[PDB]
Amino acid sequence: PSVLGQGSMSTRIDYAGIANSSRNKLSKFMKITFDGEPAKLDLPEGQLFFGFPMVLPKE
Amino acid sequence: DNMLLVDDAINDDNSVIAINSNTMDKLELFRGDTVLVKGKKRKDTVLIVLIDDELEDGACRINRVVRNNLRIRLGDLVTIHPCPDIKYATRISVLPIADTIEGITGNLFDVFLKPYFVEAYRPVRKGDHFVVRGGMRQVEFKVVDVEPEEYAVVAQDTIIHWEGEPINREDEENNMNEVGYDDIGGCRKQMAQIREMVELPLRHPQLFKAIGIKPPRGVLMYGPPGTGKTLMARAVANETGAFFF
Amino acid sequence: RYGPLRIKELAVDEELEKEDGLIPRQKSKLCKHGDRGMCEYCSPLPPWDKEYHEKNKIKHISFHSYLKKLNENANKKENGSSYISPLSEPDFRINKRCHNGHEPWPRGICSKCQPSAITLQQQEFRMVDHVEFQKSEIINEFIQAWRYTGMQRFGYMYGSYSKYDNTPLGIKAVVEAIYEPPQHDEQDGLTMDVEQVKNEMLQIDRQAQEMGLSRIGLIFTDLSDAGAGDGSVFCKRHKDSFFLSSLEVIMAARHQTRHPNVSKYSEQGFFSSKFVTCVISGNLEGEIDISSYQVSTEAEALVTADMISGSTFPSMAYINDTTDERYVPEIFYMKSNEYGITVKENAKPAFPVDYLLVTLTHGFPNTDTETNSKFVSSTGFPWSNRQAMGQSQDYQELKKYLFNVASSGDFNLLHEKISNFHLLLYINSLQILSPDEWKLLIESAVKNEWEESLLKLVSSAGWQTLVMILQESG
Amino acid sequence: MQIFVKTLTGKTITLEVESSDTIDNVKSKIQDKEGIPPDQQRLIFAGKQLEDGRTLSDYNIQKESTLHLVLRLRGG
Amino acid sequence: MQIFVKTLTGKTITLEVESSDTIDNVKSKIQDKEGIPPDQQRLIFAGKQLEDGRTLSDYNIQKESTLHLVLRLRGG
Amino acid sequence: MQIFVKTLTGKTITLEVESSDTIDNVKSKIQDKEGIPPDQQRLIFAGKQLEDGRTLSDYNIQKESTLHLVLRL
Ligand SMILES: Nc1ncnc2c1ncn2[C@@H]1O[C@H](COP(=O)(O)OP(=O)(O)O)[C@@H](O)[C@H]1O
Ligand SMILES: [Zn+2]
Ligand SMILES: [Zn+2]
Repeated sequence: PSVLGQGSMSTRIDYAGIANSSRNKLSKFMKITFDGEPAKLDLPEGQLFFGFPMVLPKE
Repeated sequence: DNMLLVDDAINDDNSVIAINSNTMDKLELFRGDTVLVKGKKRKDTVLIVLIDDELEDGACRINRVVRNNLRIRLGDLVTIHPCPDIKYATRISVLPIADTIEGITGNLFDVFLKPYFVEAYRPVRKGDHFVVRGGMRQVEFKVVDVEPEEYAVVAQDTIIHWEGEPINREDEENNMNEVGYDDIGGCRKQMAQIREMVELPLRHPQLFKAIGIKPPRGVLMYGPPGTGKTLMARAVANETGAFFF
Repeated sequence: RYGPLRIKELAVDEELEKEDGLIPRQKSKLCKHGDRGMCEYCSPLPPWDKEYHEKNKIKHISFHSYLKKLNENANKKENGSSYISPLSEPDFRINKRCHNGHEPWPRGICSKCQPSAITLQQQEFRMVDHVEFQKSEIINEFIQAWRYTGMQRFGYMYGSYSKYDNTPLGIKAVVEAIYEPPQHDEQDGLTMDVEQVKNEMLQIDRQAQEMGLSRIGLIFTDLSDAGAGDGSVFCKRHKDSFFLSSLEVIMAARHQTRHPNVSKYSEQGFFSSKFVTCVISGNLEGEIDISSYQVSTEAEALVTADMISGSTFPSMAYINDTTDERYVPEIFYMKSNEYGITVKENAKPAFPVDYLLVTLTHGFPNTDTETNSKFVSSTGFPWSNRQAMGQSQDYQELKKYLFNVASSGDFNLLHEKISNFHLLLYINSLQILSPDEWKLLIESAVKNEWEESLLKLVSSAGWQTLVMILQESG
Repeated sequence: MQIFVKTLTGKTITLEVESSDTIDNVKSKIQDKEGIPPDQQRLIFAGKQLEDGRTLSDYNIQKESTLHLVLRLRGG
Repeated sequence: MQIFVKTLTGKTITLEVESSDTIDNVKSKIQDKEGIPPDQQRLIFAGKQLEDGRTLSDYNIQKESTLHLVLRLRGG
Repeated sequence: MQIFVKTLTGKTITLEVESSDTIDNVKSKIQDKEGIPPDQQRLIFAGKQLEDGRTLSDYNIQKESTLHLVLRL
């Protein structure tokens, strides 16, 4: 389904935008992968987000 | 004034002290007054005052249990002070001495304590002892805990918790801490040095503030092993009444 | 205080403390001694023996056993000290007032009031051992919520604690009912204003206490549907993936810090809240298996001084930066390698949260034992805040639900309909019933020997008015 | 047969009457000794809406049984 | 006589009126201080659908009496 | 006029409407504000359905009152 990466609270907090910025993270004047570096993703008190990309088992 | 002479009391009550009429007049006491009595080793107790002209002026009579609790002997001097702010014991938890209770069947509370506290209003403080003589038996107990702390009057409505495991008697004797200076001899000089170096900073701190100096803190005792260093330290700590650690 | 602290705590703690838990052992074949006299292998096994736990497939040591271990390790009787409290909750916040000659932290610090380096390490003792759901309906309705709406959920779970014989000095939290606060659930996550939640939960918990319950955790569902013909769900939480992402860990730590467990063996009097968090994700297959977790004590005292924030990596938690009013020392997390040597790795940019968790064992009551459920209910009067779905509490549903039973009699049938948690809460909300009348109502609905109390209740004019208005109302 | 009847408040009275006797007889007796018409009286046992049209034998009652009486008062 | 009157929402008001006074008087007072025609006013108590034509002494309502208010349309 | 409503999300929303109109007017106002047509909207006041075939005057809605909104397909 679309919500496994692109759904409600995925557009409110542009997880894709944050991911791309973290990948190309510099002042300097689309796919998400877990090979790179993390970036701070702070949300106020009382908010949960389960939209992180799935990985499935190891098979 | 309040340095009343110790004497053996005729009555067997554990919270009754008989005083002379002259001393009662001097201290403005009256019959039935609950007073705080201090003896030796900083031991304190609460005793109900009863006028008694038989004793010589300046003398008071207390029973064996009270003297044992106060750690004092007959003929000594005890200081008696008013205790008007004593509240009724909301809840007293008390346990017996195992050896005393051996061979007793049934509820000990009803047998001994129920007649002992009802219509008695006996003041009780933690660490005290009271003995009940019932039928052909005599059993001692301990004031394990009192609410409010640390002491209070056991009224008719006061709740008493006698439930709990027996307390071994060996602990009180074989653990004979609170050893006073009388348990150390042959080393009066060093004992005096430690006393003058420890008591005054703790017992009378205002002295050094008046003189405006910082009293010495560290102390280091040394000598051949087996000369009672630990005993001297324990005795000084117990007499000073400080929080020994 | 010249000894152990004096305070009154839960009955479970008292009864557990009374026991010693020693596991007896018989004459081993390797002993060399007569019948009497035990040498080294015949001695009773202490309850904290790690070998027994790891040999019986138990990953943690039943906190009370840990307390026994700590007490035995020190505090000799009759001498050697004047009692030192064995348990102390770690605190990382910088002492705002040390003053060896320096000024407060904002513009001055010494080496005596500098938070030393924190060594993260997996905790070894779990406070609450077994979380137990009384009946399958309690969670079946919760999952039915997601089934109907498709969005996630979140709800506190009230209940009570008790012994747990299956583990040495273990505790189990039996959950009785689930209450759903007003929240804005969504496909990928859920949101809820904290102020409203706490304000509502204060009164709800007051009523629950009146009923004899207690708030003992939070449960939320993280479920996604698979492409199979039937209802199957992916297993996004396994060894490789994240068991609990950063944000849920943070929320659980806050909740624990705000539900302290009163204990007699600490200077402050509290230690390691007995709060359990349950998450529904689905097992390796398509099932809807549940799970339980509890954040360790260090994480409990770590989030209070901020110092942690969520990270785009689900399995790692970001670390904040130093600033006035918030001093963050270097954080070393300690792990073990395949060669049996502990390795300290500095992880400032981000570190996994696997070191801040302890796992509990979920389960259900044996289906061949006595039934002590408080409420034979939870399939009836719709739960509180299901506004998003069609369920809605109001007079009409009461008329449809609890009118014909009362209008005639058959008190045996009535009792079960009156022992529904949400029904009691709603009728109390109406405020129609008088205080004492409601008190006897709850005493009849949550206790046995209820015949006389139920008859008295139906006698009281309050119930007559209730039934009359209910019948009159459409 | 010996039995015990407790009103809603808790006041208790011991009655003697045969098990085969119809409960209407006991209700009339309660009316006579309390002036409470049977319509206001309502007797319950183990959550059963006992009515004047039945006998204790049908309900299977025995001696020293506790019967809870409730006043369906006629003052409203 | 002092009495409580509670509305559907939860508001309660303490009123004074003689028990011998007809309930119509209290309903009219409610109309005065609320502007609610008595037909919409249904006063209830102890499972008694009180009608405007009665008086409290008939219902035996005494001091410190709380009576609930509902509407006859379909409920509150 | 000023009334408060508990929406599906659970928060509180204040709406303004003259108290001499059919409830369908309030339903239209709320749906226009948020985008939830009045076909499935249902309003509950003090735990009682408010049928669309009546205004607020008959119910005599008190000011600063509370309504609750639910959906049903
Ligand atoms: N006045 C005293 N001087 C020295 N030793 C004494 C005295 N009175 C008793 N003793 C005994 O001498 C021993 C003193 O032990 P001590 O040397 O203090 O122990 P430690 O090895 O800890 O210093 C104890 O057995 C004690 O009972
Ligand atoms: Zn052996
Ligand atoms: Zn400092």
